[PDB]
Amino acid sequence: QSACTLQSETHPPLTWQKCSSGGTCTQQTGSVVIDANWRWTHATNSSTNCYDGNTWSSTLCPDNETCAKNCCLDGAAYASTYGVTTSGNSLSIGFVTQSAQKNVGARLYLMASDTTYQEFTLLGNEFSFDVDVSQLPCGLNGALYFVSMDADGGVSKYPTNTAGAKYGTGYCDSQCPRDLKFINGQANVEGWEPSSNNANTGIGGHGSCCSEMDIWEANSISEALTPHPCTTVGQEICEGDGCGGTYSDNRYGGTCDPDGCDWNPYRLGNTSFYGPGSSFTLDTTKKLTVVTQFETSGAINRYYVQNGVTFQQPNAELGSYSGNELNDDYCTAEEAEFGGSSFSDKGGLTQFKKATSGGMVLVMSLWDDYYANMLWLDSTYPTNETSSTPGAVRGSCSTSSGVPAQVESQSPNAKVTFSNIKFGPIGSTGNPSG
Ligand SMILES: OC[C@H]1O[C@@H](O[C@H]2[C@H](O)[C@@H](O)[C@H](O)O[C@@H]2CO)[C@H](O)[C@@H](O)[C@@H]1O
Ligand SMILES: *[C@@H]1O[C@H](CO)[C@@H](O)[C@H](O)[C@H]1NC(C)=O
Ligand SMILES: *[C@@H]1O[C@H](CO)[C@@H](O)[C@H](O)[C@H]1NC(C)=O
Ligand SMILES: [Sm+3]
Ligand SMILES: [Sm+3]
Ligand SMILES: [Sm+3]
Ligand SMILES: [Sm+3]
Ligand SMILES: [Sm+3]
Repeated sequence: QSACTLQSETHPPLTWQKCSSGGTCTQQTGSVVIDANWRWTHATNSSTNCYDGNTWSSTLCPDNETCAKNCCLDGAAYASTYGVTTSGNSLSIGFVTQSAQKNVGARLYLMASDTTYQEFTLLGNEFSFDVDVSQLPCGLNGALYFVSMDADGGVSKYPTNTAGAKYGTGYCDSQCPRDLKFINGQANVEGWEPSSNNANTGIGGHGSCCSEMDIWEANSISEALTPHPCTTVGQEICEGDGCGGTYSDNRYGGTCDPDGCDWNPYRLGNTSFYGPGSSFTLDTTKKLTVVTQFETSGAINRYYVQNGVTFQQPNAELGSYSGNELNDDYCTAEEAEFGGSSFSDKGGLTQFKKATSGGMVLVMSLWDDYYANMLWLDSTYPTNETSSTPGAVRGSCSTSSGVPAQVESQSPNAKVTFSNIKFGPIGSTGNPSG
């Protein structure tokens, strides 16, 4: 696609900190951009939509190449249309925002400049942030994660995409998502089928795969930390049922691991660590700090801070594994106790190091789950298992929570607020800011 300026594109600002082993932290100026899919797509020369509800214009947009020549992405009104505001080092994202239409959720990327995403090399370093999940009920997911996207959004490889990172192009993740309207400089109309349960989406014939590190998927009830390796580390288009991922016949038939090796403390047996109120170690009615370290072995360490007290990730006994680090040993024990081989099939933590040792782009989003209602995160899943099944129970939510029309209409003011991002060498992010 190309870019149109009927609505100007101005990225909300957001400050973060770059920390140093020398004891100091230095303020960086970034901005956030919304993903291209949320944007208005219309004709280059006019105002006729190329896309509406969940179908494409037969006239403007009869194939993938032509439709890219005829269509463009416009600017976005972050606050009034998409419920996205920033203030200082803080970013809020609202759930349902009513304007001319009803917008649900947002996915945003941190930017280095007007035209380029900020690339973070995770391996050897740590990422810290603060989050308020108090306004996230059952069924929602305020996510902060990284993906192996190209810094320029695809522009230098696919010259039919002149819009680029400024308009949020280039997304990929380990689900090899096929709901994207534009992939690799072309549209995704060759093959489209509308969603039945969703007025606004559908599934195209192409998907966009890459490595994904889910630092934080959470609401007020449950949280999880999950790396997802792929056989090909960075962004890469896939075709149809062979994409794999959530909406293909065989979830496991693609290049990426859609399950991951997740660590959810409640799932592992600690039902009093994370939750609403002061009967939980971490009280999700209040702001908390989350620190994540990418050890050079490929292991991942986690600790939290709330109201000045530091808590390490809780210990887990899981098969033969005992500890509190997401390593090799834990991943292997998880497969053996909870089932699965997707994670080690696609290379395990070793293959995941190739992602973390190159650049990854920071993503922050809020979403609801048209496929499984977020039950995999905060409830019993699958829905007909009971706690005598290992790892079935992931949170205390009811088995009928999370249906998207339900929560869209009963908690439209849900919001997530992320703030105070700090990034630098291991052990540096507890340094004072400045
Ligand atoms: O694809 C939806 C969701 O699935 C998550 O993997 C689940 C998986 O759905 C289920 O088969 C298994 O029993 O539990 C895992 C781990 O929670 C995946 O982790 C999510 O990222 C994905 O969004
Ligand atoms: C859960 O976590 C806390 C904090 O680590 C710990 O003191 C407590 O014993 C844990 N409970 C269980 C049942 O593992
Ligand atoms: C839940 O239903 C699934 C259906 O696939 C079945 O395999 C599983 O054994 C059931 N578990 C219980 C405890 O009924
Ligand atoms: Sm391919
Ligand atoms: Sm360690
Ligand atoms: Sm080992
Ligand atoms: Sm066992
Ligand atoms: Sm195997």
